[PDB]
Amino acid sequence: FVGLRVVAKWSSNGYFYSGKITRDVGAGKYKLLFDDGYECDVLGKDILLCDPIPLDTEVTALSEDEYFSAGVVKGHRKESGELYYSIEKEGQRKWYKRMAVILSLEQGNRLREQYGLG
Amino acid sequence: NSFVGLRVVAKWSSNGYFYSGKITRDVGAGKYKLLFDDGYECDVLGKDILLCDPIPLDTEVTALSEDEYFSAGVVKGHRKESGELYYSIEKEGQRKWYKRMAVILSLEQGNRLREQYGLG
Ligand SMILES: CN1CCN(c2ccnc(C(=O)N3CCC[C@H](C(=O)Nc4cccc(-c5ccc6c(c5)C(=O)NC6)c4)C3)c2)CC1
Ligand SMILES: CN1CCN(c2ccnc(C(=O)N3CCC[C@H](C(=O)Nc4cccc(-c5ccc6c(c5)C(=O)NC6)c4)C3)c2)CC1
Repeated sequence: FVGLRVVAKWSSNGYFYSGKITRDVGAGKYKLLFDDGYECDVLGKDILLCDPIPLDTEVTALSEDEYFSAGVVKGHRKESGELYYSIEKEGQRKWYKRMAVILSLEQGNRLREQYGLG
Repeated sequence: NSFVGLRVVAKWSSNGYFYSGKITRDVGAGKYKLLFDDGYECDVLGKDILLCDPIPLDTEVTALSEDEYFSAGVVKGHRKESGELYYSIEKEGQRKWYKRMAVILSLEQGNRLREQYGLG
């Protein structure tokens, strides 16, 4: 799974963030380089093998002035080599960059069976 | 004397971080109802509430920038401008200004103020 882009749990807070597996560190763990530059060891069970976050996934969308809310991925777009998510909330859609989309513990848990490593 | 109506820095249970808000109710036995400056509300134990507004000078804090970037820094100034509070935060010998909604405390940072500023 080394070099693959994933969505993984940051241990200290239960949230799942996009990043890449850089190394297999053994004991069921892998080194992760997160898209924000942070690094840590994550257990295979806490790594979802999906890039991009799939359509119809319930996510946490991050706005300006630290505001965040739940919504559903209804689109993917590529623009100048960057990924954007079209997130639906109360029948309307807004575009969010890859760095503005995360999963809560419960939202991530929902993808474990189909996308988890373990 | 009651702490109800006072502006504080309180722990949000789900992540260990401390945020500015106001105590709205004494819900008995050392717990209080909190209205946070972002509009969120919950019950917080007195021991997890810091009685300080503004966050004092020389406090180690977590400063929030744009595009979700955050870092540790030390409060070296307080400024009132157009009726609003700003914190001058020092990081590796340089200072930047942050609004009240861009300054929080981690679990360890808030724990350090419990003995001097905590309620319970
Ligand atoms: C008093 N109030 C206090 C606040 N409060 C919370 C209630 C529940 N949860 C929280 C919380 O705590 N969070 C949710 C909002 C986003 C927070 C985050 O996670 N910030 C961040 C900060 C820095 C970076 C990246 C980031 C992004 C996207 C990506 C990456 C990296 C990355 O590596 N790949 C993709 C995100 C977490 C607050 C309500 C009550
Ligand atoms: C892969 N990466 C993923 C990200 N990652 C983390 C490592 C440690 N911690 C976090 C984290 O999770 N947080 C830190 C950054 C701010 C996050 C927050 O707390 N966001 C927020 C969201 C919404 C509102 C208010 C807010 C503000 C100020 C105030 C109030 C309300 C308020 O009520 N009074 C004052 C803040 C929490 C990420 C590093 C590794």
